[PDB]
Amino acid sequence: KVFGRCELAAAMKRFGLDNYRGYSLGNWVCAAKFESNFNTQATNRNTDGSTDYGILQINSRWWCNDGRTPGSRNLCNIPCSALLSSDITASVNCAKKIVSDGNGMNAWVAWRNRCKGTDVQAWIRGCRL
Repeated sequence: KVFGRCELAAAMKRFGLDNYRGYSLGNWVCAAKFESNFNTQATNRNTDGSTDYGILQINSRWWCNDGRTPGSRNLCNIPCSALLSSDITASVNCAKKIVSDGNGMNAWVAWRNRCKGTDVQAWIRGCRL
């Protein structure tokens, strides 16, 4: 499922990401945008053999199990395929664990490189929230 900008914003708001750990909603929408382009089914393999899954591109080396990442930790306790679902609940729950791991949203390279320090409020403009 490819989310619409305001549609994703509302879903994230509903799940309680607005200002979660200090990060306003525009931050989360921006991360999703550059990580997966709002597509729940996005996958990206990394050089070390792990793969990123879903709208937030959660990595298999630590957070989920894809059965093909020797040394994976599966901290969110979920098969990676669950992050590809049209229902973003699993992704949101896992992301909440990730962002609380101590490095905040820097865990998402796209966020750090393209969202950090930008006017992230622009991402939720025009949306009824």
